[PDB]
Amino acid sequence: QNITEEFYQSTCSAVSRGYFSALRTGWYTSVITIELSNIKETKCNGTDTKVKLIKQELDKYKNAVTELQLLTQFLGFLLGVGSAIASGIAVCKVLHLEGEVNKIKNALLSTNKAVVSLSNGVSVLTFKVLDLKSYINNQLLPILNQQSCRISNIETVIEFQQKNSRLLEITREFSVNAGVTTPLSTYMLTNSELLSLINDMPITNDQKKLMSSNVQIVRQQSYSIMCIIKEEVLAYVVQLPIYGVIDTPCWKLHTSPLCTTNIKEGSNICLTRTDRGWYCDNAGSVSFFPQADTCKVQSNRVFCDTMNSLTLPSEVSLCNTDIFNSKYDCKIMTSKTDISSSVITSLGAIVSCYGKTKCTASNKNRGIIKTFSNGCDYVSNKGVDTVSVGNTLYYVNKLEGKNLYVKGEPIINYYDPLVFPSDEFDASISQVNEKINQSLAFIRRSDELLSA
Amino acid sequence: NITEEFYQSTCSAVSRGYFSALRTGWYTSVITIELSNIKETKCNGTDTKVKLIKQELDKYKNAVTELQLLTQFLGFLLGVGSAIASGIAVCKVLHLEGEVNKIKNALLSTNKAVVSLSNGVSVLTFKVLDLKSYINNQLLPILNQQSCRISNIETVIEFQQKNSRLLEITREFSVNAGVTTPLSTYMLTNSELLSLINDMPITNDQKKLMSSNVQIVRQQSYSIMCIIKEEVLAYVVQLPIYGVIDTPCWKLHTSPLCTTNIKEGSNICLTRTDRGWYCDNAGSVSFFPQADTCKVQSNRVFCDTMNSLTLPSEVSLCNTDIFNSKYDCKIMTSKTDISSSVITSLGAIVSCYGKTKCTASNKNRGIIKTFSNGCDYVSNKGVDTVSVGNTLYYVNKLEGKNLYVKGEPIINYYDPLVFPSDEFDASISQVNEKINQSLAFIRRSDELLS
Amino acid sequence: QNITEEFYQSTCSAVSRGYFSALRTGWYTSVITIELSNIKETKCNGTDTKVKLIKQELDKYKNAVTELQLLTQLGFLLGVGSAIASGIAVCKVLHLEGEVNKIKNALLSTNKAVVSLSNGVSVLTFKVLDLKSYINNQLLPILNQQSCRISNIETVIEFQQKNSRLLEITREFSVNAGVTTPLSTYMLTNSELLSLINDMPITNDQKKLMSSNVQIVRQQSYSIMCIIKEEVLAYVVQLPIYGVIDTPCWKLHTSPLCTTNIKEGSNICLTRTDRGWYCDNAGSVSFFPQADTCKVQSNRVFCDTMNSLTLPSEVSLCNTDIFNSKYDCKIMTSKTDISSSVITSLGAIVSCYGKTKCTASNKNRGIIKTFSNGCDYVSNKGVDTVSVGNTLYYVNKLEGKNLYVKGEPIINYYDPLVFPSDEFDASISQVNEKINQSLAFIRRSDELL
Repeated sequence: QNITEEFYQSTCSAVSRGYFSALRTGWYTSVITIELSNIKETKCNGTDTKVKLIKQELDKYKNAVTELQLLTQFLGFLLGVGSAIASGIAVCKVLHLEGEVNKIKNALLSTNKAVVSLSNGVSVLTFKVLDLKSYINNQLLPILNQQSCRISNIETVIEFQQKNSRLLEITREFSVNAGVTTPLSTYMLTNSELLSLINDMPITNDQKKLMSSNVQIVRQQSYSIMCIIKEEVLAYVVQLPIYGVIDTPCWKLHTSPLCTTNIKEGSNICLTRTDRGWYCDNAGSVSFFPQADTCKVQSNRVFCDTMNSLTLPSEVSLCNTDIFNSKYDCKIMTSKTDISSSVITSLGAIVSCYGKTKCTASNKNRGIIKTFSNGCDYVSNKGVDTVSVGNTLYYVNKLEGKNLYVKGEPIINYYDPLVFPSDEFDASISQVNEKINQSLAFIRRSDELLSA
Repeated sequence: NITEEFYQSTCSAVSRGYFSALRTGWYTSVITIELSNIKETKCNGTDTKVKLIKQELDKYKNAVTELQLLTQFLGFLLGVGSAIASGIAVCKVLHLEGEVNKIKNALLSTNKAVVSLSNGVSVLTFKVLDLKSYINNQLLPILNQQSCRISNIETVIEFQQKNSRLLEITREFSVNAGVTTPLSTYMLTNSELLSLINDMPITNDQKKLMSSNVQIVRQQSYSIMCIIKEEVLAYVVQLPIYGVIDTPCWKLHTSPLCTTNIKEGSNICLTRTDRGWYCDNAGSVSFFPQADTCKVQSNRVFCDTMNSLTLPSEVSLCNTDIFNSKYDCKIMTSKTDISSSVITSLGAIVSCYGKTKCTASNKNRGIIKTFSNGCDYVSNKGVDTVSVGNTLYYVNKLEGKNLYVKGEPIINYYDPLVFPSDEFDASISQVNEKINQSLAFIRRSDELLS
Repeated sequence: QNITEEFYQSTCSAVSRGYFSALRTGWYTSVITIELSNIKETKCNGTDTKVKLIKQELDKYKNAVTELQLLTQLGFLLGVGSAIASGIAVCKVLHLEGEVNKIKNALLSTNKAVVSLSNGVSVLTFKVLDLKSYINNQLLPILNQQSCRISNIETVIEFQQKNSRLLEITREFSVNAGVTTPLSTYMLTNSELLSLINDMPITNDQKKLMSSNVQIVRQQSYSIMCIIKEEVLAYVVQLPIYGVIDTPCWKLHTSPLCTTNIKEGSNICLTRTDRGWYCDNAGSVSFFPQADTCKVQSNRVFCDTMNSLTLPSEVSLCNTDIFNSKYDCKIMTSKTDISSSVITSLGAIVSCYGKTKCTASNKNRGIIKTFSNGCDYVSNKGVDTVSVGNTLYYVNKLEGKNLYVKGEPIINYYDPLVFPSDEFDASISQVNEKINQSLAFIRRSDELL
């Protein structure tokens, strides 16, 4: 669908509107199990190319079992810290409780899908993915038993190593990630299992369809937690996201440093909005995600994690149209560092050009089409493919969409130098103002002293 | 058995009772694979079997050449290190003339040897795969007999299985610039690691700890590719050495502490910047600021001293007395009245300000606590979930004793309009003197009035 | 490989000179294709041991194919980029109706072709694996003739290897949301990469660099999966282009500098904030503040210009004259009197303060020098290890020329009580005006009494 971007020359910022939300508000926990069989010994005394292949494969299996038993014994800093897998670990604590795994085992004996009531009070979906027990006991061992371990068919060796392959890779991922893997691999959960788990979760059909349409993102926001291998069953807990907020209006704010352009080399003053990031409407409030890469965009849907969010009033949006509005204190940073740089937006690029820096926008068939004068400016991605700032060449996003240039006098011109508080990092419109008011009284007080 | 303490005065939490396992040094070991380089594949007869062994042979012949090509808050004060300077030094010695022969000849009869390098250093060496003796005496003879027509498909399957470990090791190096971390199981199997652990020059206390938590050891290890020369492939495994064990370790969590005034803009905030891990070590405290630099297993904290500063034991007074005259407690200031929550080991700190809705809930009963404006704390026993605005936080489910220590929030001791509200790495005494310097200009400017 | 390091005691900073540049200035995009054949359904019955392996192998192929159709729908002052804006632009062209057909028709006769896309870009296209003609004319006839009884095991093993690369590429794309980095060997083999290196519009000197350090190339590349339609699978590979090579490049290490006075809590600190890599580029200096954004091989520094700022050449004066009147050297101020050490390319910087024990030791001799309070530096020649408090730092063992440049510590030139001690990204000139404004208020107030 159409995406609309607005550029504000007054504040040297850009807002990309039209995106839709898909916020991860919670976690759903599922128990994934594989059935194992304890092999005491292979009494295979006859050795040949086939026996050594099946035996070494068996050694890899018994070694994987042993390995797991050992395993089982701007802004952004203002966000709140969480425990990503605190939910899954809680399930581990119950599965570690006496006789709890057996309850799961009895439910998964006849079918591969069951809801089990855990001892605490929680009903959880349980899933038997691989049945290695019944394979090793009644498909492999009889062939071995019948011909006294001289296996006539090479096919058994090829197939057996394939059935064991999934187990060895699951072990590797857990063994290299300290029992916690992310994203959820295809070895962790096959697509057929994942889609079926999506289909069986207690959520709306709108949510089921969303997760099934973007199974790739679901995988990336999930965890796999190794849990327990006891009583002929190994089980790990998969922790899937649940998206409670879908299809709410959402927009992205891009900002770039705004500096004065004076003839004197070192006497310039800068101002930068620090409220950059994604903003989604939610239940009368606004979820603000300061960290840039906390969200992944697919078409028009933004898949985000609320864990990296702040909850702000709806009045936050006024900072885009009126940064000095009297209802929300817009967050800004100050500097005297007039360094040229560029900000690539969704439908264009912001260019803050200062000093003698070379700033250029180019078309692939046309070359340079615009040379930026000093100040903060903006260009649409329509006729433009490339942007050049200094020695850094930026490629622009090539997404068709509506652009809007909002004229205005740069806010940095509204402050008188020499009285500018030039070392504020997480300040605001009013916060800088009062520090100015404190500096102007200190100047009156020093001049009132020169008077005598 | 971990005890947590919450200080309402400073809106912080301290979890006491953890034990240490600090990586104080590095041990370097040389892991080798003996290879034989195939001169040429002259298979002239074409068949589905010949094409299978030839491509399998080519993949091996490619890995050797491929690897051979490869062979030619706070925190800002933390000193910078060189993680693999130890491994790089060991690599550099193996490159010396006639040095590989010393390595090769020692591992010719056994798979474990201590080799004295020309400089002076004895290193543990390990021959894991002997592909040379496989290729020369079992595979190459089979191939030559019928001009590459293998009657038993088992041979190609055995070769591809025998060849698998080499190719997988190559692939990790091929995507990670010759330096892998954590240490994969293809680099060093669990069986080899415990055996290499058992042979390291450490206490039995150190061996048992590492052997019981080989998973964490893997995450703090490096694999450094070095050389393929004279039909021998070798890479250096750099394992951590835990010189400091079982000393006390505690965690300090911090969250912004602001006033809760009815007036929209007149609130002031204060936050302790000393968040992180604290372990006693040699009479001092080892401080690790960033959360993800340490990994916890049960009651032990595995950390790397390279990401630490060394602080006096008096740092602990900031938890019990932020105004103590023996250590200058580190603080940041703001006027940013933002609500947020920090999940502790045994609970959650909740900073609730403005019109934000802050709630603590249980899974079986729903909402159980409604937070009033200010910084407060709830234990994880009867509480399962914590919600701050649009953010749903799950709490840790670890049983343990908690302690709510009443005290007046420190932010109330300050009068606004005179509060310096832009300090990032300042301290109680730094803020005090900055007010004292502003009040001296306040006293003296009115005193000069006549 | 001759590297010279200079340590400046006045400013507690170190410059490692002699390194050369290799800046990623542009992007090259190539489209790699695999020809597929979609089976309506394998209508073979799944029971016997021979059928179950080939039939299951066929299902793993058909599921990976189906999966792809589902999927196919300092430092803070830096500027933000779009890393794959170039690659996404190319992929977007392939989604237009009937656009893929131009690709297919060109790669019918050769495995390498330059195709005219309908929109605007000419891209190299590459058919690596041909699964179509194998499935259509070698496997399925063998399978169909004997009613899924594959009597000869050799055919199925060849298939699973021929099928392997697709599943591995599919598996990687399935874990990285269609965008992978670094570029794996399943994405692009060395044989393919070196041949693709040879066709890029660069000089032979640039070509030779990329082929000699193919490992770094992989780490600065992306693979973008985007389309599987009309019996063709294609993804865009985005390789770096190093337009600026062999320019002088140097690394600046800095460590906090505090006074060493007897009073425990009364101390003042100062730190140069302009740490990072500096390479000459187009008469200016390309500055990389982030340390791990560059990878070092011998004397070549592979960096990405996208995370860099462009600075005037006068930046180098901050190493030689921190008070120079031509460039405003960046510094931070504090009262956080904490001891620490900085490992350089050819040695170690040690900021030793308070009652901390600071020591540099040799492996064969033990402790050789005990550091007094202040910021100091020792060469990697006679020194093997350095210890500060409970933190053990290993020094790099690279031979190279070192230079201890004596000078009075800059922190001593300032009188406390007028020192602005909470500046995070301030400068020489910024501190001076704040001192003069506070000292003029002290001059005029005391001159009145």
